[PDB]
Amino acid sequence: STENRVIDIVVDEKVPYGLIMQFMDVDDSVYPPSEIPVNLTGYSLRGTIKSSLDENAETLASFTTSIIDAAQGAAAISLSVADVTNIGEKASKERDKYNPRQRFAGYYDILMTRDVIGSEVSSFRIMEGKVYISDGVTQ
Amino acid sequence: ENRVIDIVVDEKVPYGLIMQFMDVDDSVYPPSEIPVNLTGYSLRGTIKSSLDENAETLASFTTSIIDAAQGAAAISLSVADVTNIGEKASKERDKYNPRQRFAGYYDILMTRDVIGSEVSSFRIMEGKVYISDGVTQ
Amino acid sequence: STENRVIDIVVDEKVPYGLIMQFMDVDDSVYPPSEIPVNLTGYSLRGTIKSSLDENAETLASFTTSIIDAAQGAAAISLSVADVTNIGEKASKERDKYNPRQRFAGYYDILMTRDVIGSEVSSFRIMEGKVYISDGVTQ
Amino acid sequence: STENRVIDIVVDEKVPYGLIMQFMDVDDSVYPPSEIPVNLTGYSLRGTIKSSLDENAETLASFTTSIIDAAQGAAAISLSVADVTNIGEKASKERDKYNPRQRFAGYYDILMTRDVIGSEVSSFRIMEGKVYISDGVTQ
Amino acid sequence: ANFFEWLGFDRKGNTFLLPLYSNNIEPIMFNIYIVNKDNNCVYFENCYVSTVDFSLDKNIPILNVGIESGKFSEVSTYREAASIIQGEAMSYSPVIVSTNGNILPGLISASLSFQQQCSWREDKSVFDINKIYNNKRAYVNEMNASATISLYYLKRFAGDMVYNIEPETDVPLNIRNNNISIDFPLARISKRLNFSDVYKVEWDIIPTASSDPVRIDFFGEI
Amino acid sequence: YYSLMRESKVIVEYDGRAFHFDALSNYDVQTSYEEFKTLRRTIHRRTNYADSVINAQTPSSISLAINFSNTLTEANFFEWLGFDRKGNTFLLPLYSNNIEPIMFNIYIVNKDNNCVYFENCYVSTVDFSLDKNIPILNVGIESGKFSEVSTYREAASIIQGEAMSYSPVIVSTNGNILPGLISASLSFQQQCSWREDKSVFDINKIYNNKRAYVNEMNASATISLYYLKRFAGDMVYNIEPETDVPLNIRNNNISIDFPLARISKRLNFSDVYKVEWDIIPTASSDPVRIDFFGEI
Amino acid sequence: IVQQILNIDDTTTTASKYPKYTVVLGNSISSITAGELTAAVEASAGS
Amino acid sequence: KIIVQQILNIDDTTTTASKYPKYTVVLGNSISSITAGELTAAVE
Amino acid sequence: MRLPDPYTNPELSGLGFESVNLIDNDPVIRDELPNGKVNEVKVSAQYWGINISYPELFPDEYSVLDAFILEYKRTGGYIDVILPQYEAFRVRGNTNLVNIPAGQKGSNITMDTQGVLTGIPKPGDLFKLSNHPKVYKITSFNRSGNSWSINVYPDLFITTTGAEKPVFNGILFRTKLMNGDAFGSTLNNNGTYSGISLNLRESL
Amino acid sequence: MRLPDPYTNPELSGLGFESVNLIDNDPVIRDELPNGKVNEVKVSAQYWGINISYPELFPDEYSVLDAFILEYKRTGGYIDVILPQYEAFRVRGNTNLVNIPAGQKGSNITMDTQGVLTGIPKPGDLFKLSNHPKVYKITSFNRSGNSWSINVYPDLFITTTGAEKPVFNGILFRTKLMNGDAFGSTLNNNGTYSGISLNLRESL
Repeated sequence: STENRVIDIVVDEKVPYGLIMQFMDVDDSVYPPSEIPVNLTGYSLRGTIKSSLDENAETLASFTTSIIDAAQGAAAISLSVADVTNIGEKASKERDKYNPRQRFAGYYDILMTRDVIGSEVSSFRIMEGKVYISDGVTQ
Repeated sequence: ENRVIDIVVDEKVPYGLIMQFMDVDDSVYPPSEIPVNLTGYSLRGTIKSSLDENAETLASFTTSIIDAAQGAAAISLSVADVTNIGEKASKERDKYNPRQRFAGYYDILMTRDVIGSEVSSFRIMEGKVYISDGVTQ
Repeated sequence: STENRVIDIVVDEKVPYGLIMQFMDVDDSVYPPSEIPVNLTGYSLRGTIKSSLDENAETLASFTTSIIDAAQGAAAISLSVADVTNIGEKASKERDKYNPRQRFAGYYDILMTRDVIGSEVSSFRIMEGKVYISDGVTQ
Repeated sequence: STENRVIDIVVDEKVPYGLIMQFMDVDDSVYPPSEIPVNLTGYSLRGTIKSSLDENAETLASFTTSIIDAAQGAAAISLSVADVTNIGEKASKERDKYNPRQRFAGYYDILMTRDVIGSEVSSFRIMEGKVYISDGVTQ
Repeated sequence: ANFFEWLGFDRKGNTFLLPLYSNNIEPIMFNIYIVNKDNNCVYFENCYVSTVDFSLDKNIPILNVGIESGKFSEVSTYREAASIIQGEAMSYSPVIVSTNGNILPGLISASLSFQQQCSWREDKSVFDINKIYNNKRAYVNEMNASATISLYYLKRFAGDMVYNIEPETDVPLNIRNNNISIDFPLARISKRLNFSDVYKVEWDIIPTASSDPVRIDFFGEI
Repeated sequence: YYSLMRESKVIVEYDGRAFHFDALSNYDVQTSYEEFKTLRRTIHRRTNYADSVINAQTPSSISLAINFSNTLTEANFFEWLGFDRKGNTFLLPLYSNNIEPIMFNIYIVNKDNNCVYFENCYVSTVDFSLDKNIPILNVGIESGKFSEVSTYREAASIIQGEAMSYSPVIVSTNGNILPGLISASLSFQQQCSWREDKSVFDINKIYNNKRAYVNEMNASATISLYYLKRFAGDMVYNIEPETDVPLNIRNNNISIDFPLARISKRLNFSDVYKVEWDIIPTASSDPVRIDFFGEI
Repeated sequence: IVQQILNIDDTTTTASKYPKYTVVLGNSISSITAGELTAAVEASAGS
Repeated sequence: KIIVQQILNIDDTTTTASKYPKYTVVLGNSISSITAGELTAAVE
Repeated sequence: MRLPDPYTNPELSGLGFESVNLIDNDPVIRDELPNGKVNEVKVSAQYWGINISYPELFPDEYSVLDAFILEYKRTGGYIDVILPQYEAFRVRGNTNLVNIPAGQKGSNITMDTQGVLTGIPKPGDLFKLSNHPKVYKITSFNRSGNSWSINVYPDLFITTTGAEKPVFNGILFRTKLMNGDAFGSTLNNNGTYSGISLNLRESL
Repeated sequence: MRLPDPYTNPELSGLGFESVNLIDNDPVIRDELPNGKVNEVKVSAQYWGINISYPELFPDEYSVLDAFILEYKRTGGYIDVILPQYEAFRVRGNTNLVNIPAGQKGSNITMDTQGVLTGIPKPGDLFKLSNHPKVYKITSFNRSGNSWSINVYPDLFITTTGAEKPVFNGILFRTKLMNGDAFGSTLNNNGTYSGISLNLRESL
């Protein structure tokens, strides 16, 4: 299927954020294709948000990251409320005509590494996109 | 299902809405579901005239857990509250179907107050709210 | 048919890059094809990237190269993060509306030789095309 | 007819060039045709590339030429790197719209002769065309 | 939206869903007046919806409906209706197509159709001799939801694979205007290419057997 | 990067050589995939979501419109169609040793490596008329497989040259010229069928057609004339169908000859009375001839 | 071969809300690279 | 009468020309034939 | 053994019936008298015939069915089946609390519900007695307070012992297969089997 | 002595079976008793029948077919057949290290896999014993660590000597051509042969 690496994100103001993800290897040599939980031992995650692709563009936040269930391929990433406030302050005023509650805020990437074999490491850009803040009237 | 839910209120009549939370697991088919224990959860919300952080408030819900084991909760407004909205909503009475009338935006939070002294929040619903004008007392 | 020598590559910035290539004879004698690894003993690979097809164009990087297995017939080429970072500042500044991260970088060209001469011929152009860089916001 | 003697070769810069040719006699009076390698003994081959058909045009390079395994009707022809680079240096500047890597260089012609009078001491054209250069980046 | 409700979507406020399997046998019967001055009115007694069909093709989106009706008569009067009146037209806005929030480059059009294929049960009997006869009941044969998309042919880089011709499958697909949204949670895509003066591609869309309920939403302009 | 027909290019590859038909006037093409689909209604569950799979590429038709070119390269179309060749002369063999039609291969090329390649093809029709207009040659082709590809074989000396100048048609029999011509139209065909090869071995693979067999060849023509008579009682230009007529048709640069032919006639009482001749060779006829001549 | 990542909003630790998305990464996280060389080195040193 | 020809590679040495491609080069960014589980077991 | 179906293996969505044909077989001697009388006499058992057609099957689900059928052949057991359209509930309750007087015979049953049951069966519902495999059809029902009376076809094969319990839901027919000696399947070029169908017979 | 096919001759793809029909034949004698019992008695072997159909054929691939069939007729040997739908390698390992105890008979096999094998069979897999040409079909399987057991249809045609080994892969039916006594090919003026089909019955 389509090799989509790209997903946009919608955080919400005044509220902490968290995302969980589950890794499965799928083999289509036999039908229907077989889906298997990835043993997530020894992997690690990073990622950062900044206001533009530019090489000088300032960082707005970085993710807290943790493994959740290594035998089940579960991991999670999150942002504290203070980070969310910084996003909301820095973000655009411009609104979006499809949903006026959303405001553009920056670009993100959750670069992931494996260090499992031979004590030597490798890294790849598993997921990428834009991030928006949704406004909230409840404080 | 998204977070987005519109609301319509009735002028000069008290308003109340009920919900219950459940877990789901489709690993059993047909999909299993079980009411979520709500013990310790609590709710908040407001209705305000605009998404602008400067916008004025119009009303605040009353809300209550009604049965923790059935996982059920309820929200309401009195006629005094609704009256306050009726006084201040927009007046763009539609030329062809005039009863519907826009009032503002709302958001409802719940806080999982719980043992361990952690707390976390997540927004359950968010949308627009309309009045329908009330010809009879 | 034609050789399909023309291939273009995309490099994810701020992350190491590597490509592996295997040389095989193939005999179509039976439905599961009789493919055989070519012996790569005493061969070497060269390749470079330049900003334009010209006598004095700028040179951006030289590939790191090696043979992983002379009998599985496998050679590999790679670029470090330092090289690709040197790319990312000199590639052009245009961005597509639907694909803002992708930037043109240059032209590339892979050349193979025997280490001890056959003399009648000594080398040949394996493959060529152009290189794009994908901007990224983590380290 | 000129329709089927003609083959537009494409050389490529900084690398020597070489061809191998098999001479088959055939008669399709049986289906599939009867076919044999021509015994090439006592023949020899010539040819050159010049920048124009005009009688004053420059000799850009002479082929290296050689029969091999004449009983099997094989022969080989080639150009050195010095030739390829000189023609690279002397061909036209105007890059081809479908393939900007390549440029026009000139015309060529291969003719062969009998060096023993057999039924004839005579010569004939075997292959014709024009030559294009692919530019190239790596040394 | 009541047209979709009568067509047999299940309804959740403004949300509509196809049920993956359906408990109906008869389609939802309903009744129609055509009214004019001078009591000059006509009445169609048993009817069902057979088709709803529209496109977002760079024009004010117009919704077609196909209906059948089994009986008619002329009549002198009609039921008044005055509060349930179709209001003002919504303002124009441009279509978007997306997959997992990837926007799709170079749109030309999107066209949708939904169906409720049915057959009338033939009931005529020798008891009906010397009487005029009508159809009275029909049974649902099938439902369909399907769409077409037209695009200009584009590629990111020559060796790319993501925008090839080959048919993808299990694509999640989302189509919207400002005021209308349609979602296929998983879909199968046929492709056809046309070498017109600018190369054009048509995608034929269908849900997969395992796909979840396709969703439709409406939003009112302020 | 978009693409444009106004700068598209077509290259034909055969015999390990390549032909650049530079003087293309138009072309039209489609591509499609076949799918198997079932809805599996079931009284346990009246499923509404169909189950379906894509299996095979459809055999594309191709259509071309080409102007006649000095240097005559388009004669290779007749050569591929299966005429025998003698320099510039072409002949129908009265009976043929082929079973498979002559397979050949096609590139469609454009800027930015945006190229397409059609792998197995055969000619099904060649068709043209001399109807008081620059004679345009249509071709119908089929192809059994396609794919997109990044590159193409160069071709530069085998290029279709400049267009030949206009000239008027003549029709004749034994050197009698025929009065009052209106038009002549010709068609030649190589009717074929693909052999369906799909097997349970192909399950979960995409399938293509790979071989076809020749069903028939045809050569036929139509002529339109004004109705004329020499004197009222004449017999030579009557309606009745002649047979065993030797017939010759030419321009300045092209000649066609039927050594013996059978003529149907149809008459139309349009405002000026018109006659159509339908032409076909007789079973005993010798090889029909075609010649080409280059303008100076 | 390809590998599938499901991702979904986290509401309260270990509890999650239905709105779900899928990433389809075109190469398995298990597929190796030049690590093959150093693994062969250390296996040979074990030998 | 007929002449057939092919390019002279550096690896093929010399041999009669042929009416097909001989060699194929296959490219990838990674090896799918080896799992981390295998390679780790092998080292371990 | 229970025939697999979309209740037992809901993921095998193709495995439900595309059509069924429940046939009554009622062997009789018939004679036609010259006076125009027709005489009929009931002898031997009435038995239900069932024809089933499946839709097209993918290979996996086919292989599951094939293995089931072969396991039946190997064991020599019985094929158990439940018709879904009758399966739709009407009566519910603890049927174990119903009590049936012994010695009832002939096509009328009476019982005391004690008021435990809820709803009532319709004509054309299925009915079964817990201790015997035969299935009966309800021709009519009569309430009188909590006592029920039912007229069934065919007539009862056995006198009530007084220990029976009724069963209105989940009724399984016990059957034997008539095609088994020559069963065989065609792999269509598209990768499906077609015409897969069964002629089942009750057996007592 | 395989029937030639695309895997053996990918150049001659026309030899790919257009569609195949696999039939069980289980000759049995049966009656229906007036009390509604069914009773049946088994004698004689089960056997697999296969029907094959081919499309239009060109002369080369046809000649290859005839060159095979006439070699078979002259030699009086057997025709080996592969059956692609079952070509899955879900079980592998040192099959020839497995021990089957002697004296197993009837329809259940138990094996000591000695922990050697990896993967498991599935219902509907084919199964064969190394020293005998018969093809059986798996009805059911169980594990108890290294010990396996499988219940298999039809019943075993032999008593185990203890020298047998299982064979999970590459099973070929051994068959001969019951149609073959009136075989022959139409030749159409297209230059193509038509109307070929084969009826095969296993033979031991």
